[PDB]
Amino acid sequence: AGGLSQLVAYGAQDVYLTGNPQITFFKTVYRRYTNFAIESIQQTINGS
Amino acid sequence: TSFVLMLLFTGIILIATNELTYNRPREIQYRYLPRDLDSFIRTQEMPSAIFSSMWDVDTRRGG
Repeated sequence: AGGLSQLVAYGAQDVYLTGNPQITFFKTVYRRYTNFAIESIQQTINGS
Repeated sequence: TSFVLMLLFTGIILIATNELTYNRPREIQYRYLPRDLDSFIRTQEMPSAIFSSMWDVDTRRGG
């Protein structure tokens, strides 16, 4: 049975963990994103 | 007959009292619930539209 034995042997102690699910772990959510670019350059050093 | 008249008088008084106390209003407040999981997933924006701009043109150069 594998994962089905664990999945099926459900009890009261699980209600607090899986009842009325609020989240899904196998389908994530992406936050609003803005396009970025990075550049690395030299600065001038004033002095010896 | 007079007893009938007085009884009708007091009955009409109390009926008028009932009608005047009948019109008191009632108020409704809205309670907002979070969306269910399945409805949320069905409403969720596809990543192809949330951050498609990551390859729009560029950021160091215009279009």
